[PDB]
Amino acid sequence: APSEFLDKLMGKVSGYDARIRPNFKGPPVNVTCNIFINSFGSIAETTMDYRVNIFLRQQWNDPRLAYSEYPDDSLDLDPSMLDSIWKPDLFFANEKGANFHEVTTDNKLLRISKNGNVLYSIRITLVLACPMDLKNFPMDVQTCIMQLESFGYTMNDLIFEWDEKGAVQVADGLTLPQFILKEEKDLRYCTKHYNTGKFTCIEARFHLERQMGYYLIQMYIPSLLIVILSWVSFWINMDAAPARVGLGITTVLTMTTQSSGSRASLPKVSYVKAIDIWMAVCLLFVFSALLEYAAVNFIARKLFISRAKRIDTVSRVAFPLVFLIFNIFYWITYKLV
Amino acid sequence: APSEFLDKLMGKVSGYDARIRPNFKGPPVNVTCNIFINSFGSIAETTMDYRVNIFLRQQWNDPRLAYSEYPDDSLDLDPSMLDSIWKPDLFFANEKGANFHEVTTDNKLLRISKNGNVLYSIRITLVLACPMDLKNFPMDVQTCIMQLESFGYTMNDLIFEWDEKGAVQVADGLTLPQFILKEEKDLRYCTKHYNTGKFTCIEARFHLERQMGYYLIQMYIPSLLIVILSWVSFWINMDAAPARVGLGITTVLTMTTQSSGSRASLPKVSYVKAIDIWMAVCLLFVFSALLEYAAVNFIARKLFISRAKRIDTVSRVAFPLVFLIFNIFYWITYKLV
Amino acid sequence: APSEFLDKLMGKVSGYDARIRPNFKGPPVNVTCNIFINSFGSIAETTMDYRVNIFLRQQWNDPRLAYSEYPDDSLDLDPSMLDSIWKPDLFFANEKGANFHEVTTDNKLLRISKNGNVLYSIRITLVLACPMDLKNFPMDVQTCIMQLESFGYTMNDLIFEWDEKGAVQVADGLTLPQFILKEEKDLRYCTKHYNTGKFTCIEARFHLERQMGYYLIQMYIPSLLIVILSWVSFWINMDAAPARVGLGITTVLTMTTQSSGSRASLPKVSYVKAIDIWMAVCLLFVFSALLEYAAVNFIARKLFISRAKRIDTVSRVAFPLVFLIFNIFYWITYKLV
Amino acid sequence: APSEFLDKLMGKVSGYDARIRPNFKGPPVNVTCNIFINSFGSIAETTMDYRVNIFLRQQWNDPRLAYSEYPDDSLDLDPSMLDSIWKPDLFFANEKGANFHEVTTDNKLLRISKNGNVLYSIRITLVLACPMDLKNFPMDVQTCIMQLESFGYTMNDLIFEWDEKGAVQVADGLTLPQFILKEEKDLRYCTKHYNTGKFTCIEARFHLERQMGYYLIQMYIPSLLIVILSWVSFWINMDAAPARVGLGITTVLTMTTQSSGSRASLPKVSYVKAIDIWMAVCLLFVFSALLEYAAVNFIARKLFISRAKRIDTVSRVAFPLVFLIFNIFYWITYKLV
Amino acid sequence: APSEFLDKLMGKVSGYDARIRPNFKGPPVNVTCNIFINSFGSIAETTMDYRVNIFLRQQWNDPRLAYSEYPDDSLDLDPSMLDSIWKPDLFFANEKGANFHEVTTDNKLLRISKNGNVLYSIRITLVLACPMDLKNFPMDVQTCIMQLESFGYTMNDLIFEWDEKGAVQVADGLTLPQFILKEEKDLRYCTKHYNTGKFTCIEARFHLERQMGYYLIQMYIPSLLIVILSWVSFWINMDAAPARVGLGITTVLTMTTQSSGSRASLPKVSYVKAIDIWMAVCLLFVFSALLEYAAVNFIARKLFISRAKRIDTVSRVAFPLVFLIFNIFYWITYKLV
Ligand SMILES: O=C1C[C@@H]2OCC=C3CN4CC[C@]56c7ccccc7N1[C@H]5[C@H]2[C@H]3C[C@H]46
Ligand SMILES: O=C1C[C@@H]2OCC=C3CN4CC[C@]56c7ccccc7N1[C@H]5[C@H]2[C@H]3C[C@H]46
Ligand SMILES: O=C1C[C@@H]2OCC=C3CN4CC[C@]56c7ccccc7N1[C@H]5[C@H]2[C@H]3C[C@H]46
Ligand SMILES: O=C1C[C@@H]2OCC=C3CN4CC[C@]56c7ccccc7N1[C@H]5[C@H]2[C@H]3C[C@H]46
Ligand SMILES: O=C1C[C@@H]2OCC=C3CN4CC[C@]56c7ccccc7N1[C@H]5[C@H]2[C@H]3C[C@H]46
Repeated sequence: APSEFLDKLMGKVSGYDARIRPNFKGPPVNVTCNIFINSFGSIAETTMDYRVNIFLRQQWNDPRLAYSEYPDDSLDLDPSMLDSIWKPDLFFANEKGANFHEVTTDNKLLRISKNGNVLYSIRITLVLACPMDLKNFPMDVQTCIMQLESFGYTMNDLIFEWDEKGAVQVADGLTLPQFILKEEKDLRYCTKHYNTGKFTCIEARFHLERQMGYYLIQMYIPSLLIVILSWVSFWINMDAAPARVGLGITTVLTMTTQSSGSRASLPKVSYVKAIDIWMAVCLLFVFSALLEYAAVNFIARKLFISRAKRIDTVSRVAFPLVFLIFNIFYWITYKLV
Repeated sequence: APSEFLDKLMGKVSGYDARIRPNFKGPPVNVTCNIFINSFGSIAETTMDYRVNIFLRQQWNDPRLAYSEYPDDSLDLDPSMLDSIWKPDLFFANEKGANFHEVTTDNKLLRISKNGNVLYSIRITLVLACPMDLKNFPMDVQTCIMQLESFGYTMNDLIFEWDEKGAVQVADGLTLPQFILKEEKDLRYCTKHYNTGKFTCIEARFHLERQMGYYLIQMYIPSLLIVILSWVSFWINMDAAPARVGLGITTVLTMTTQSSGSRASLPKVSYVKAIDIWMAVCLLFVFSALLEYAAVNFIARKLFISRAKRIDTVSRVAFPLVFLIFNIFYWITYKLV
Repeated sequence: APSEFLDKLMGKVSGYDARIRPNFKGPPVNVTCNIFINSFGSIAETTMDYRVNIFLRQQWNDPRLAYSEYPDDSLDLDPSMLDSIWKPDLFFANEKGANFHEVTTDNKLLRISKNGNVLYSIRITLVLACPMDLKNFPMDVQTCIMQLESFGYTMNDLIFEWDEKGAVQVADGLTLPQFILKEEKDLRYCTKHYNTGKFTCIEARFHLERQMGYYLIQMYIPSLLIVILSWVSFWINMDAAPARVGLGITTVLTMTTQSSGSRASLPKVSYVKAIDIWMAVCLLFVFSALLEYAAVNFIARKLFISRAKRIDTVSRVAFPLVFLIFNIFYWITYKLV
Repeated sequence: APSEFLDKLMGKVSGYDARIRPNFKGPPVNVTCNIFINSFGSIAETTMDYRVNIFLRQQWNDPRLAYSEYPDDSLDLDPSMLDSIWKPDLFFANEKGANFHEVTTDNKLLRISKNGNVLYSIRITLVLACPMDLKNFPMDVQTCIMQLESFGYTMNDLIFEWDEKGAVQVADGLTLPQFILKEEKDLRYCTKHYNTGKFTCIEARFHLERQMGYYLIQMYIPSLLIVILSWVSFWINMDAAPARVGLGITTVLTMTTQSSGSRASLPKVSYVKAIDIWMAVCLLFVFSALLEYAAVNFIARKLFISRAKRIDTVSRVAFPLVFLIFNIFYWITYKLV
Repeated sequence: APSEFLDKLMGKVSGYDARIRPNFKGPPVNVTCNIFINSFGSIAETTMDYRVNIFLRQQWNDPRLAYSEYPDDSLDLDPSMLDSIWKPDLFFANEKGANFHEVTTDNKLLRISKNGNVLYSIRITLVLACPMDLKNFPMDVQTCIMQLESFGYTMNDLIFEWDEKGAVQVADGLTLPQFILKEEKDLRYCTKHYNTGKFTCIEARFHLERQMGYYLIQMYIPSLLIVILSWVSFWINMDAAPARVGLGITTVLTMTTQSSGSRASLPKVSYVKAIDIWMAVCLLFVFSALLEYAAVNFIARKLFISRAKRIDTVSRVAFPLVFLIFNIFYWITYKLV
């Protein structure tokens, strides 16, 4: 019974057009649409994108196609009969690629309300492209934009607008592997201005903060500690080279293999990033040990001895102070601010 | 003969609706469904998901469409004629993507029993998304949820419920590469509460225990052993630096390259994980050797000698005791408890 | 001419059923099927599977559909008209996923013989899942099962059986990258017993022997050689530490970086595997050098000297003998036996 | 109303041919086409290609099919009715593979203007193959060609030509991970000459400059610094070997592990590339230290001492001067020029 | 006009069979086919295959379907009407998988000449499987076979044969990343002999020479140089161990980390390959240094001194001579010959 009464409305009986939008040659069609996101994942420095599947929930009413006569409330049509009725034409502007889910039954759901309101929900997996600045890598804060624009309909034809309450809803417990998702989700309108006209889009923004913990423990601390070891090598006797020169050289080598391993494990990028800066500077002080101490060892070979001891006290004071001033600038620079 | 008698029931002859569920404007439809899983694989820290193909076995009876007249028992229809009859609309809630198998013949099998019972079995490969906490990596225990929910039908429309005997059945000898599958499989109901209503889902839970063996042998033991070597470096003569300072520096370098290699082979994660904690702490004691011994070497340059020997005995007692207390806390912390 | 005479047989003219098998309500249908495999590849520890494309050759005769009237011998129908005639419903039980080849023309070939014999050959690429035990990795022998089962037809309905001569035929010169394929191919029947009944399957088994050569040369020999170097470090003077202690420490460090590199290049597995055992044990003796020699160095600081020399001779005898007994157990354990 | 009036024009009513182009047996059809590119990504040394999705905007007018009678301006037909009208047949010549986006609604948009002008815009993701010469890797400048050619229509049949204003338009803020996109985009005609005839193509060229920063900091500076350390090892006493020979040997080892790590992180290529040249040469000087110093150490064992000191001064002058001349040649060679 | 006149020929009007080949019950059909290859890429040791897209150009004439009446020369039919006419059934024998390009318009082009000649060109991307012997890796020469065979038609039914002039044509400037393509392309017939009969195939062969440059510079030279360093360690004083034993031990360690890094970067193979042989042998001499020098150091502890000096001169002469004889055998062995 509801099938045939549906066939009268959406079929060649009477009349209707899948081609023609509601209110043709009239006021512009509103689509109030809200999304419920199932998952984030695979956020890669490489392809410069993340992958997400959402439940896209669109609502719009056409004056046409509303019975008000028939006993049942709302209505439901089969995913195959989905073509018969006009749907708002929507793409995401920034995805590389997307797909429906056909698993088991088809995931396209549609309901036509008594009053003529239409609820159209589809489940879509899609890969969106987000621009990423790793300029500060460990202290990094990434912003993720998901923007939904109409395709081939100007402001005059239709408008996209968010739901008042719970427009974009994150399914809880996503626990993304490399990032934490900031609870605050900032959504706002966007407008496309082209030669052909003005087109709607709605832009959603998710703030993803990179958690630096693993990098703090695996990368920073060992290197810093090695630097302390070189500082202790500055304390070494004003006579013996091979254990002292040794301390410095060992310091250099350990620093180098550390930087090598970290350079293997980090994301591949050709622009200078924060962690790389830090590794490099640490390596620089590690060298500076053997620089000042080779200066001491060469000047050693009365006045020269006093200059060597003054260079020794000067080293002892300067290394921790310089590295402290440097830390003070660095951390405050990249973290917040 | 069974084809045409099938065409009477499922065809436009008499009447039937693929659109309309059984018992429309009536009592809610039960689907008793049980799954037989063929394989687990590719459980990745990266995409935060695993891949599995199952035989999904659904059973429900419609009062309509039951002959009882025809000589043959049950019936079978071709996978192409599958559309004619109503099927319960089901997705998995947590998969990123899924597909049917069309290989050789189509894998959708359907039988319509004499009494009007319907057995619908399909073979589906699908990638399900499981949240993973590697917070304790080596001692890790992962939980895997597979949840089957109806799409577009409220509690009033239909109910999903497990089989009484052997609801979820693991095909034996899966032997997952990185994990062991706990024989206990815990399944239970779940209920979706949304603005539109209450929807059914059935939730299956597989416990996967990570086996820590390879990490115990390749990562822990060498590092620990190196620590013992530094302990032996504490025994070294109270005079000679370069072999002793040498022992310490070598200890540091070996520790660092070990941590580097392990940092390459482990799964990539930006939050601090157990194995990383352990590596780091070991590296810390490795340093502490050269710290205490540089304290000794500097204080060495009557009372100072006694303080050096007391620092030597204190080192000999403290290092094994501190590392023992630490192990005692650590292992009990992450393993079970 | 053969097209229309084909249309009489397989068409609505006269009668036939794609739905209904041959000999319905009668004796069970034999399908004699043999496969010719084109390629093996991508055998991964990771996904626990290999990829193979085969020519699947099925033969069965239906009493129906046999002309015997028409002049031409056999017959051929277009891949699109393939649906008209009944085909035996077959899946592979263990694949994750599979596909036809549509490249250029369609690869489904079918011939209907004069006597009523049917030859149906299709080209299929598919990814089969094989359980792998790397418990012994270098000396490893893998077994690969390809099993073909009927889908939705009990023993009463049909039977699968191999060809008498050349049932499974390997296309020569496959030269798999990491494995060698044992010429002996062992195929045998298998029977599925389920609540619904008994179903046929034919199981093919390929023995793949892993060739250990690259691991013998790149991993074992250097490590073993390093162990010999430590043995030579046992010969070192009973006086001087830094070159001797040095020899030992260097031995340890080289061993560690070797184990690290090998730990990067090997397949990722969380259960203890043979090569890992071996690496670890070697590292253990490498340590044992510095253990016994630190015992000597500490006991050195009349009777103590004699105990040191006795520990020296004891070391010289024990290390090669212990490592020899160990090799004797190990190699015989994992290789064959 | 516009649907049926569209059906008169593009339908069997009156006449039209999807098969037959405009102006058949007449003047050649112009297609003015401009592209707006959404994203670049995944530019891999490996597959020798990049991935891009564009909005392809084609414009051509057919004398046929232009109403001029009907009140509405332009027109729009559904993506399914797209086949009815003739479209210019276009491939990209260099892609490995490509696809449409079907997500939500179909992304093919078409408008038929009153005058008979046709605007056809489609959204296409496609993977284009660009030849890459890494002969100079760090200082590298890559050129990316996107070429659009007609398929099966000679110069006599149709012509492709760019838009006058804003033919190829980059969507701002692409921020490709490993490269920077030069704002200058050079597009020009190309002509295919084959045995069958002459075919049109339009060729677009994007200049991508590789930014060498990360390689300057992570690879060059540490190595160079190590070289300086060996220079300082030339200053070492004319007597003592083990700290000096030590300095050299340590220099060699650090250099080697640096080259190893960099050899892991760089793109895999079997032809000699710039960064590799540089690493190798640095390693060569690092050796040259121990070469000249072993010459000194051997000649040391009156005149021989003077030759050793002269070799010492000669080393001190030559190493920085040779390495400076080398840098002067190298950097100017690969960067610009 | 040409559309309908095409419909007479290829349509049910008059008669024609897509099923039935030209000259049925007659002389065998020739297809002269030549390919123009667009790209090579992704040649992987792993999957044992390469990926290529070609323009496949087939030509054959059917006596049927030739008008000779109609004014226009040749003809063109739409890719959708491609089914109406018979096409030669062709697969590539060795591909794992393949696909058409549907991007923008369909890439299948067909022309039916006045005389009844048929030109059928299609653009196909496909992944072909080539057997690879890395037995000699750096000096490697790979051969790539592309073989095109008819599917389901015996020698009696049809024949495949190359074009006389320019049968296989490489699009210039392919510049494959790891290989160079030898300009000489050797194509020849191949014949399939099976139980069912004899089938045609045409086999094309591309010679790909691996360029060893990057391996010569990054792998060989550093190792060899290290060996020279050990040779220089043979010159070291007949008294002092720790710098000399040191030189040897350092030599060993650097060699080991070099072999480790190279073992990470090379393609993964379980059979012994040339570069591995070389690395191993070099490591062997590196050891042999400490072997002979430990022999000297132990025999040192009148006649014994003379034996030590004779072992010293013997070492100095033997190492370069043995390594030279070895190089002489090795390089000539793997390169050419
Ligand atoms: O003519 C154009 C080209 C232009 O390309 C950049 C991206 C676009 C996305 N939407 C949908 C198609 C478009 C549009 C709508 C109606 C007529 C012509 C037309 N377009 C594209 C246009 C923009 C904006 C708009
Ligand atoms: O209006 C909605 C949106 C909402 O999105 C979050 C996830 C959902 C999954 N199932 C199937 C679709 C839905 C539903 C059923 C019937 C009418 C409307 C409707 N939906 C979604 C809804 C939930 C729950 C339910
Ligand atoms: O009811 C079932 C479920 C069960 O699932 C595990 C795997 C199976 C594979 N084949 C094809 C489908 C099945 C079968 C045939 C006819 C009626 C019911 C039915 N099945 C599955 C069954 C097994 C065995 C058999
Ligand atoms: O006969 C051919 C083969 C040749 O192959 C190399 C690449 C080609 C791409 N376009 C489209 C097909 C082609 C063409 C057009 C009309 C008749 C025959 C024909 N072709 C190919 C040709 C070229 C150029 C042109
Ligand atoms: O009966 C067979 C099996 C056999 O399998 C190995 C590979 C083959 C490829 N081509 C196309 C199909 C085949 C063929 C043609 C006509 C009748 C039967 C038939 N086949 C396969 C055959 C070979 C050779 C040939």
